[PDB]
Amino acid sequence: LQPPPQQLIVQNKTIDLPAVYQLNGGEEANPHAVKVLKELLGMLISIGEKGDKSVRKYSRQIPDHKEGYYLSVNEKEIVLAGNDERGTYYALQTFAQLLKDGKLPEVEIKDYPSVRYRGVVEGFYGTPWSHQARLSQLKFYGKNKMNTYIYGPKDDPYHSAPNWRLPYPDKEAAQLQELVAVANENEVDFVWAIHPGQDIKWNKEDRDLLLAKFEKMYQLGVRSFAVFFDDISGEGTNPQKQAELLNYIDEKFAQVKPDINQLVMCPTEYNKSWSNPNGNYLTTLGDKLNPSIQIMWTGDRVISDITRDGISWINERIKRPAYIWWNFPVSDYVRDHLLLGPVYGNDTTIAKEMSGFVTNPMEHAESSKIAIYSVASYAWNPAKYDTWQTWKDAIRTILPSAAEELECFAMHNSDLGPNGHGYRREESMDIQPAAERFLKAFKEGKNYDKADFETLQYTFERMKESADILLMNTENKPLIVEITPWVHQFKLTAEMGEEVLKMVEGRNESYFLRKYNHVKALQQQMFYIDQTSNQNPYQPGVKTATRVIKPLIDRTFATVVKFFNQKFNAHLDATTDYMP
Ligand SMILES: CC(=O)N[C@H]1/C(=N/OC(=O)Nc2ccccc2)O[C@H](CO)[C@@H](O)[C@@H]1O
Repeated sequence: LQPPPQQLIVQNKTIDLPAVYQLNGGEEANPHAVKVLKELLGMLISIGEKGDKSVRKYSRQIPDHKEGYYLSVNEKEIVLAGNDERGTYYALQTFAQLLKDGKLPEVEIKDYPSVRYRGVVEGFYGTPWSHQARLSQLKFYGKNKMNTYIYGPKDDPYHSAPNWRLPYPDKEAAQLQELVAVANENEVDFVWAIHPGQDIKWNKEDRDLLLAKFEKMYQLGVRSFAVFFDDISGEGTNPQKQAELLNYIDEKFAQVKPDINQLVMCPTEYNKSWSNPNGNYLTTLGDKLNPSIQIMWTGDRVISDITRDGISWINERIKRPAYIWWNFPVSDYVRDHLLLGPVYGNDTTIAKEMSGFVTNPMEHAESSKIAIYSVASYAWNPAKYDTWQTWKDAIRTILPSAAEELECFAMHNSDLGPNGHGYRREESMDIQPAAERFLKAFKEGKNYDKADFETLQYTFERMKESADILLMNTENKPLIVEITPWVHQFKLTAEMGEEVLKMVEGRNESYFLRKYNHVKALQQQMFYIDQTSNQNPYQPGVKTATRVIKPLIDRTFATVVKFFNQKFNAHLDATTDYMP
């Protein structure tokens, strides 16, 4: 079960789905919950929210938390009872995972989230997600009990400057409506952010243009709103004025409409390291900002994990629980890397200390679903959060037809490499022991272990199988299109590894020289891809398996060439990263 329920009691009995059933509460329960139930399928099934006639028998079982639910399956009846309408929907999300093979286990579940707001902020620089991608995301949040989507792509001119003031054109507008209607159906809060800080005038006019923009987004059906003040310059940075503006928005707008849910903001100082030692900023905000208004926070740095010391430090100042904006798996400062590793580093005991937890994803929507599924799991029930297990579960969910292959590829595409934000991740941990147990031996003339060589050749053989199976998969075509330049580079990396190992078990000079020449050419092919694919202006190219595997292959090539240049006393160039 993903996310893991707060409480679960499992009997050993399994039951069949009923061919003949009695629906009680169909006309009372959340229609988005009842339409899933009718999708999924006499015997009583009881469905509703606390207060509904149909679940009255059970109100003591339904947890007293928003988005909570009680779910029961046994011989005689099935209970799907939420504390609120969203909790009935969530009961059904859990219910659809229990049901495998037209069969259910006998179970009892009490569930609710540990964090109030959970989801995704599309808040990266680079190509905004396509519309079909966003639709896909929204159903995905639904399924994973994520209830927040903050739409705020830095590169949308109608969200950022200069045209935050201007309403969307008709087509973009109608697409934003559809999205809103899909979010609704999937129990997600579509949160429309605006980013006006860079050119805003603290006058009546601009503050009214901002309200007139919000009003227009309201007419297309938006019910939650955010105001972003990050990465801006000038008079737009004064916290008194931000507070007075957001308070104005809260009182003249959010408090005047019948149904506005979230009102969020992003401070100009949004991580410890970016907060002015000598200044007033964050405590001014915590003092002056209406208590209902959320304040976003990235950690001790732009890129960073959320610790207990870190969350306490910000909470003391903003006088409320920080709303986490977690910059992972975002890659907009390492656009030549894919970050498909597990989600970890965040303290699991601090749920009470945060209002929300959102992930800034990659411009690759589907590749992002690995972290998004994991963040969904972490924020719902952090106490039961299992990094590695959820990661594998994410992969099995995205790509069941080739899960083993995506896991292989994803294991070796996790690290960021050195970067402007100094943030790194584990990579290729499984094969690491063998890697070093080879190269430390090899370097100083010491004979390697059979089992190390074989694990490495195994590794390389498996990378190739994985890459080729992945390129040809039609179950998740959009995922495959995103990752294809890296699947190619990943394969040349494995091929180069095999050929370098053949140089080590190197039979005879001519054979040696053949492999030598094949290596130099495989490397030229990687430069070719690195210089023709993904040619963005920031970090052009395609890097893969960079933390462990490429340096193993590189360092080993230099070494065997070196040993040949002593045995036969030769000219052979010992480098690989020569440059065009
Ligand atoms: C709240 C936040 O993270 N804001 C932006 C953000 N801003 O980062 C910086 O401004 N970094 C930076 C700027 C100048 C000098 C050093 C780092 O970082 C994220 C990941 O790069 C972006 O996706 C976000 O849009």
